[PDB]
Amino acid sequence: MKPPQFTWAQWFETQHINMTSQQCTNAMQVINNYQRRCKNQNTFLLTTFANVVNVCGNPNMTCPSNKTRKNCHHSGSQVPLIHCNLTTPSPQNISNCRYAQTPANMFYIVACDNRDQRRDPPQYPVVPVHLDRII
Repeated sequence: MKPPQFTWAQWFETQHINMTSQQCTNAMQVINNYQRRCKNQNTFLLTTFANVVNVCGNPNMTCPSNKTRKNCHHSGSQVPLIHCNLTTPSPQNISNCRYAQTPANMFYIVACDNRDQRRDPPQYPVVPVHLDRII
């Protein structure tokens, strides 16, 4: 579900950090134009990539979405976030998909992995790769 020019960390940043508009309909155009389908729902955390990287330094826990993975990490604090929900599909014309937006303040659990050796910047050896749950 990730376009080939992205590492997992870059796709995480594109889907969950870089909300290019405060309006979900506009912000989701980026994700949808890249992945070639209107995503039914998506969460943008109102935080920085660096903050999430530091959450990767919190204790490892089981990933709620996968009882077999132990590469997840719970945020220390709640953050503001915007959850986008598709209201008007448009599979033949992705730019016309419309979304609702729901603001919330919640903790987050992210899966983190070692960076992509060839393509992720050496600045961050450990990077977030999935938004597993918001709580």
